[PDB]
Amino acid sequence: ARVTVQDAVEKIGNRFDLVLVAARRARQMQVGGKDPLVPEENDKTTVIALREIEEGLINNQILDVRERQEQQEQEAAEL
Amino acid sequence: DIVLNPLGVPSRMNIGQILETHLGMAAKGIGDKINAMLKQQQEVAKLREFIQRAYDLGADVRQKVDLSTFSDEEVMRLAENLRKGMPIATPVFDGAKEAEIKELLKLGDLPTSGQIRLYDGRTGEQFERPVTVGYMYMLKLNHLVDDKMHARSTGSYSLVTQQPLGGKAQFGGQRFGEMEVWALEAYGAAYTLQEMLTVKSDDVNGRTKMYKNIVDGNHQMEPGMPESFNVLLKEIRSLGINIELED
Amino acid sequence: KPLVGTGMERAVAVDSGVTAVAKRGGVVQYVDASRIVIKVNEDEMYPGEAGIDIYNLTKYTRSNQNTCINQMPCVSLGEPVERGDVLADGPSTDLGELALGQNMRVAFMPWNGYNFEDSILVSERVVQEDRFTTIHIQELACVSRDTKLGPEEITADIPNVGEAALSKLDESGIVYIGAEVTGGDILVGKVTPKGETQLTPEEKLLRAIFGEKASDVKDSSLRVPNGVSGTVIDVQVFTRDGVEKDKRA
Amino acid sequence: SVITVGPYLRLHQCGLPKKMALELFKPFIYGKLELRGLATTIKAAKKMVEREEAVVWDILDEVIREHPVLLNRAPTLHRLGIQAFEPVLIEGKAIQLHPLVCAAYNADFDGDQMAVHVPLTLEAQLEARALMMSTNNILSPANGEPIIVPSQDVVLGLYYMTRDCVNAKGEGMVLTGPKEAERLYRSGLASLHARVKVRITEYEKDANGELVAKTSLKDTTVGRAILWMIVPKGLPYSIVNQALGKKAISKMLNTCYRILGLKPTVIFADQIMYTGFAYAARSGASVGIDDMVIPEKKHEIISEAEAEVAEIQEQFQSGLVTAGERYNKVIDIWAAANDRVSKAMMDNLQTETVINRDGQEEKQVSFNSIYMMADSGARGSAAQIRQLAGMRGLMAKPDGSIIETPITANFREGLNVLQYFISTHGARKGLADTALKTANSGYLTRRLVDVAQDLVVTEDDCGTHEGIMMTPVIEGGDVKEPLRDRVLGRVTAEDVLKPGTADILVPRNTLLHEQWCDLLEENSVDAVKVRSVVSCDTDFGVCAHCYGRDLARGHIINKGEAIGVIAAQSIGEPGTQLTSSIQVKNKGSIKLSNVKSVVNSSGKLVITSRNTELKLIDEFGRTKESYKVPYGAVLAK
Amino acid sequence: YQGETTQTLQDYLMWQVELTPFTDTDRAIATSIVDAVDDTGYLTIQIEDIVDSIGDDEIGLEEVEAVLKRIQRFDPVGVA
Amino acid sequence: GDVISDGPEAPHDILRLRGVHAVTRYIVNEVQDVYRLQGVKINDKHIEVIVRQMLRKATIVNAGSSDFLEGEQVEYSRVKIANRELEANGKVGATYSRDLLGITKASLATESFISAASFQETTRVLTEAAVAGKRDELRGLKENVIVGRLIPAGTGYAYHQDRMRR
Amino acid sequence: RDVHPTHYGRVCPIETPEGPNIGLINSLSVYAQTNEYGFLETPYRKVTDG
Amino acid sequence: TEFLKPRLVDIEQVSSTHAKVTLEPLERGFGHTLGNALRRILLSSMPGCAVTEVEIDGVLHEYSTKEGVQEDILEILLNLKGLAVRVQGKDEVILTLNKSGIGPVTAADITHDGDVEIVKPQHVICHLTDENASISMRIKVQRGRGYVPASTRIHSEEDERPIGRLLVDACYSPVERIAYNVEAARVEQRTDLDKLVIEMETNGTIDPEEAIRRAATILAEQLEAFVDLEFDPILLRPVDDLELTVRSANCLKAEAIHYIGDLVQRTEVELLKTPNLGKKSLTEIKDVLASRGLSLGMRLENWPPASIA
Amino acid sequence: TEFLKPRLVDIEQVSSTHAKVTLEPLERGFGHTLGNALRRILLSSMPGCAVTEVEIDGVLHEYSTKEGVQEDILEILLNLKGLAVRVQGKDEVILTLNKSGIGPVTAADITHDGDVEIVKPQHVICHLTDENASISMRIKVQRGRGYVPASTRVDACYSPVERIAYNVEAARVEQRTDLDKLVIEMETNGTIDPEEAIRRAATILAEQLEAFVDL
Ligand SMILES: [Mg+2]
Ligand SMILES: [Zn+2]
Repeated sequence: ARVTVQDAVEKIGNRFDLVLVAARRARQMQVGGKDPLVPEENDKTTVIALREIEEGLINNQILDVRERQEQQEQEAAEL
Repeated sequence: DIVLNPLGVPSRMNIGQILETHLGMAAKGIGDKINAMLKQQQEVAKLREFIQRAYDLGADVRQKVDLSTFSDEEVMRLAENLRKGMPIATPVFDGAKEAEIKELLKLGDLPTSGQIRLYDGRTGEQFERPVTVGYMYMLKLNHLVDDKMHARSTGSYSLVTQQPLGGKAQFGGQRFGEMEVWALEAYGAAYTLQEMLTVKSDDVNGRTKMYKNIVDGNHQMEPGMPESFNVLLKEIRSLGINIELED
Repeated sequence: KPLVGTGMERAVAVDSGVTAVAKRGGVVQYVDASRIVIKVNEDEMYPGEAGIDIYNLTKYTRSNQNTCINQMPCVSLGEPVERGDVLADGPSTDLGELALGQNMRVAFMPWNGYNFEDSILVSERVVQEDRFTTIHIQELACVSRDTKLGPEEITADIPNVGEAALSKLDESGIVYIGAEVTGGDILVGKVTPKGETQLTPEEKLLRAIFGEKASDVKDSSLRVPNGVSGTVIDVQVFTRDGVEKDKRA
Repeated sequence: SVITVGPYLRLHQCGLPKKMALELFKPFIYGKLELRGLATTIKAAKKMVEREEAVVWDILDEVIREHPVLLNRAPTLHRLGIQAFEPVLIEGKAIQLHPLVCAAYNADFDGDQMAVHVPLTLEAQLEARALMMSTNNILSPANGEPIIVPSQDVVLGLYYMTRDCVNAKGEGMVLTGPKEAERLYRSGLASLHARVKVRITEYEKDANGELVAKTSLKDTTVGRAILWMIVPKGLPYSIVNQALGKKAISKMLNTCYRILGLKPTVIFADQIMYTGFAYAARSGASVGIDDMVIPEKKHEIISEAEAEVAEIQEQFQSGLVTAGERYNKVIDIWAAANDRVSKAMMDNLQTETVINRDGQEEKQVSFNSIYMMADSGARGSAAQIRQLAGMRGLMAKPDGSIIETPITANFREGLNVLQYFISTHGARKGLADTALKTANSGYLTRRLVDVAQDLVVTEDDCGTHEGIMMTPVIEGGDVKEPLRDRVLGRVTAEDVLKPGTADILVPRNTLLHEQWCDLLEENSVDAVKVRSVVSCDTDFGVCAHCYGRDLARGHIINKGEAIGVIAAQSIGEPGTQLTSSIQVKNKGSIKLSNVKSVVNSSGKLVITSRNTELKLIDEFGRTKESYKVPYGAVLAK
Repeated sequence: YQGETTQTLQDYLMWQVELTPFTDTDRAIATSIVDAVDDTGYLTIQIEDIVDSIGDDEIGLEEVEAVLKRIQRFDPVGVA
Repeated sequence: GDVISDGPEAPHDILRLRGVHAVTRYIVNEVQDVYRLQGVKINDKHIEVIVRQMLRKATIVNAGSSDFLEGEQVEYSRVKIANRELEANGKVGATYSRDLLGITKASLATESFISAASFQETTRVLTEAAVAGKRDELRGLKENVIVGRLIPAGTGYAYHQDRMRR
Repeated sequence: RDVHPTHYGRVCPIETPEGPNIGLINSLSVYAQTNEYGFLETPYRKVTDG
Repeated sequence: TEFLKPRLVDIEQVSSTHAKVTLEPLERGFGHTLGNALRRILLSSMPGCAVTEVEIDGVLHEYSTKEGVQEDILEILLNLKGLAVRVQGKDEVILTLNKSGIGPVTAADITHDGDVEIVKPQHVICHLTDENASISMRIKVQRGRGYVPASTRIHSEEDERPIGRLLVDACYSPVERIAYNVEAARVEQRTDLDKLVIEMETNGTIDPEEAIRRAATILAEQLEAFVDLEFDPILLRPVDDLELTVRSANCLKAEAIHYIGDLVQRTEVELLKTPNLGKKSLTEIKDVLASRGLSLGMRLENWPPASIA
Repeated sequence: TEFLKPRLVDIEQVSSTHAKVTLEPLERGFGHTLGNALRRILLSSMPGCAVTEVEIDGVLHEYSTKEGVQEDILEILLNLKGLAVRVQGKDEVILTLNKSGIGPVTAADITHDGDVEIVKPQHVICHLTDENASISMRIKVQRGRGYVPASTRVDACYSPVERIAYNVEAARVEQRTDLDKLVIEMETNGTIDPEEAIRRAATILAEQLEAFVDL
């Protein structure tokens, strides 16, 4: 389970933007566009996003470039 | 039978429950002996003398002791009713006292402290220090949980203002008050309060469009506007006042 | 009875009708769990009609709190009694002494924290011996009929339900005395008309193959409230003067 | 549903009824069922959950595992009145609450009820575990002190754990470590509270971000050596040697949190609860009627104090005194008796232990139960012990006029018919007033949240040089509240100075935590200009660099947190508890602050101006004791 | 001060169409059926008459049977 | 300021005749004299925000923008004199006087006419607002709570800071 | 709402409801009796001389 | 050195109800270690038998009163809960009670069966107050272990078709209490070994030797294990089963559709994009598939079979 | 009448000498009795070995000043007890301490006996001070049987068990409601791992029943 989320706020500031980042990422998972960057413990899509917040491999700065790169991938779909 | 907290008494300043227990240990103790003395089915005379002693106790009043009627066939039934316990009357300000309780505890066999040794059933060792034990009178009120506990997911709503119903009692759900909204305002919780007063209850469309989501597995909301605000608009519009929505 | 009382318990239990008093005294004639019959002595008894003391104890009746009020005879048999004494014991009354509940063995110790604040730890022996158990009685009533389209009949047929529902309802349509009743069961079948729906060729087919009551009519039934259960004990019926009932009444 | 105890629960979880949880999460259970193919369509899904088929309870176990819920009490005061826990399926109709957070709700287990809520939308699921969780609020928004502090039954445990009798088994022996200490206690050989010396390892992180080891032979007891295994890592061993009152158990948690972070203070506090209930049980603690001892000298005190009222009454009969001074004399001579008996029973229930070791005798604090209950800060206070042993006090009439015939008896001795009737007034007026302060408290916090509300942290730094000058209150004999409590958790408006200047110890705006504060304790500085929310430069709300830090977390306050609501709540929550010749006690150097004077004949001091503050400066240099001196005094210094 | 409470009749059948995917185009066809459902539970319209109501040439009269059966299969079974 | 007689001191005199940094110390130190003597721990900052809200309305002593005696928000005037120093008039800036209002008197100052229908008498607010042709833009919390949209305080601040431009 | 010294022997000083109404109910006494006019009676024993 | 062993010693009988046992040779401190386990397991696991289903002559429910008895039907039921009985070869037996005339009904009035041990012949069931009244009942006895309340047995259901069957509570507890003590045992030998003396209380339906045997037996079994250390989606049938037209059934097999499992989660537009189908065939598959449950949509996970593998 | 046999699915050991093991399902009331019984059989009697006594070189006593190891003779008398020493079929041995210098005296610096095995070469008996610091002595480790303190005749701690705890938790078997999850947490001194120590310790309990139960 997620007992103390302190490791999250300890990285991303404002503690509320943490909710927006983990929420948007958890949306990227629950409605699948992506896969977890960290192994699943059987925890829900809510917790996996926070696990990604702790490891520092998912935050507001990364998801922007992810989304944009996938946009340019869809413009690259000419085939 | 019942394990209760010691720290409740020195705080609540009710010491009567400390005496009602102690005397109880005495009042039960005599019974526990009487039963045993009847468990050995002795002659009518021995139980007669012991019951004489039981109603004598400390000097004075006002006993008016036994042996008045026949003490064989007439008092034999007074035993069977005493083999459970020994009913005792403690008038309000005329009731028992310290040396009275101890003096009655001496009768069967009990210590003055009203405390014995106990052993944990999960271990078998001994509890350090004594433990106050006895027979206390317990009362079961009617608050019973089965009548209280309630759960509501989706019930029938109200007509005039589409809202959940009349209480914990069926079919409704707990009233989330303005003070609870203040507690949510303190915390940075925003979508929590939003869903609270929009999608959970108030909104007419948002509840159903949300329900078609929860089952699908996509947790989201299309909040819209609370319906009872749309009611307040018409209620103000019933006066000579006009209230619109601009921009 | 309370191990530690004030002595006023007798002055309580007797002062209220919860107990069973005695108009007179003398040896009891017939003691049962229902009625008690006393043979009155001569000095108390009036010259005319002679007579005996007949007592009918209320057995398992409702109360304003949804509790159960019941009388327990305390007299063995063939025993002399004195006027102004208790023949039986109602609820929470033990042989003339008022018993609001039970007592038991208590010990004040911390147990690892299940006794925190006013929380109470109770041995399994207590719930096993069935002492603190209570008996709840609830009153579920049904009356309607009298519609501008004609009266509503109580059961005796209830289309739209299969065999199981009609199994635990008597031939009259009232529920049998006693049952396992829970959830959505049918205590009393209750119907109601709508009327002179134009038959058309279709409804003749409908009325032919099933035909039921003939079931042209809706289902008005009183049913057990969901999430509630019990066992049916007593059933009363009040039939408005001028209208019979088939059997149960 | 009704609330019961959670002693087996972790701080982040709580109990929930099974049949209730099946209904609460029902829309989730539908979809999860049809997602696995257990049910074809919705109609069959609800048809299954109505039958309560055994397959659906596991589905529930899936959707309820990491999905948080929301509890709450009927009254809500502080923001902590609603705390989210993790659901644990429990068979029953009753809800189970964690005992540590129980002090937050102000929830007695005497039959209160709790409300549950389900954070449906995903963002709500995140806000419930993020800012609404238990571990994330361990500190009341009213004060940065721990709100998780153990209450009564548990602190009775740690108190019974840390104690020493003058003599017991295992006396004057040495053990290798804590494992041999508990290994000695669980064998029935070593005594729980006994004088011992054991070797342990107390870590300290006092290096730069690095834990350093240490070892020594510390004087301690078996119980304290067992209690040390609970203390995480770098905390010093000096914290666990003491009687361990309900206070000293707080600063332990606060230090743990402000040193090791959030998690070690969480698992640590929980462990404290478990061990405290454990040995609180094994202690065999109880209370008897004889555990409360009445002073043997009480009757003589009653006869003396009642013998003085005969003198004053006879003087009223002889015309010497009058009704005004006799009514005031009898009450004083009667109250001094209550004071005397209070000190008599407080002596006889405290140090009366007479116990022998080796040679003749020694005296210590008593092992009497109720005394320990009051001493540990568990439940009950010395006032209540006073009423339960000696004369309980004096009572008044409906108007409040104190009767000249106080209550001589107590609760241990049978009260008479008069004393109960006279006490009925005080009891009833107490109930009525304390019942009125509820509506008064809510009426207060409602106005306060009405006026503040929209005040919210808006700009991070407004760049203002204006701020209040913080000084200790230094009331009368000694300071009521020190500088540390009115400073910590805030940010300076300007650089202060050491005894030598040109050196900047605090560089302009800096948060003052346990580092900078104790640093100011190294120096003598008694005053700083702090940034205050009233001095904030920015418009429409406050600034984080102004409002300071204090929150449920020890870190600086974040941006976009509404401060006014939680402040007004913090003020409105503790609304129920609401109802000669000058000298200096300690030596110092008398210093007159801002006074004009003159010398009289032949010489002495006499004060001319109005404002005169006599400040005490001891050999340390702290400005200490302040007595306001009137105009035209005579100073011998 | 309340004389009112909610009730569900055909509204119950509409609970079906929201949760059960018909996509968008077929859901409107199913919504057109529930209006025709009598209190007795049978359609007043002819299967070609609801076809007139939709006013579309993409119904084919086959698709309406496809959706009409699916709403028949939700409890109450047999309905409509 | 000085002792011209004994007894308490009205906060108005401490605010005007002494200053803000005085009256705040008087208020928070007095109420802390109450709560602290009872064993209640309340950090001074909370009382400091409650005191800060009592200082909103301010009466001007000068002119050059608006009328002389207008009681108005210290922020409303502060933005005008801070904007009136540079550019504008060379310096016309009108010195204000920060006034002192009670709790219920200060809470009476609300731009929101919808939030004005809640904690004050609704009849009066609806009458005056309706006849004045007022327009409530939402913004502050209570109105947005009633209207069923995100609260511009907590996490929802991320919505209202980005939406202000849109 | 409060208790009066006249309640002695007539109105029960202890047993009263706790809530919005305190002292507005109270109770009777064990030996209490209804007075002839409107008042309450208390039983007392006549002591003449000693 | 590893020489210590317990063995049983004299069994002291006192009364029929309770008795005492003793164990002479226990090692250092081991009398307490094994003793508390004996009390615990002896109390908890104690195989026995008691009353389960009580039928009465004219009694519909347990809240009425049968004319001719002073005890309420409920009180008679609770009086049956304390009946001691011991069977041998049967796991359950149906007793029979018949009697008339005034006077109490003793536990001896039952009809003697193959295994009937009544250790309380004078036990009180209920009194008869009338010369002509007879309670003709059937008392049922079953064998079990532990405490099994009558309310928790309603999940098994199968109903109870009899309207007069009164389910009572299952005691299954021959032991009302067990108390032990360990005193210093003098058997010489040597300095000290220790002994156990158990006063164990029994209703009388169980011998002390068999009881204190089986308890240690269960302890030994748990020690044995100690020393060394359904999912079915409803319908998967061939897509060919739904019997699709003639030509339209081949189009699905062209894309290799395995049963309905993958056919359910296929979207309406996904089938449209398949080559050589047309909208009409799509209306057909929607019709036939929608005739039975569901329609194109939802979603699931895995499959027991593989692709022709 | 059928009984529940436990299935242990997990052994999770901490480092090496520490082990945390879980057990379930158990009958109601069966967790605390197994955990308690096994706890007492592990704590109070575990076959083993430990230090019965040691000779002294500089002095003859247990109280005096060294001088090469700043700790007193009692302070070093502790580290001796914490020395894990296992022996082969040899029933008794007396080891000697041969070392001197400015560097400390570990458990590796001792003499190497044939049938003796020390599990901790890193163990610290004492730390040696300047110059010669002549230190030599003889240490006898007798057979561990239960626990025999010093007042019974150097404290010898025989049982390898340094800790015994059974923390019971809630367990669920499908429709079963309340079950005991019996979790044992034990760490040893290094002579034997907790697993097998738990094995034999349980086996003693099994042998105490050998005269009563019929299979
Ligand atoms: Mg309470
Ligand atoms: Zn600022």
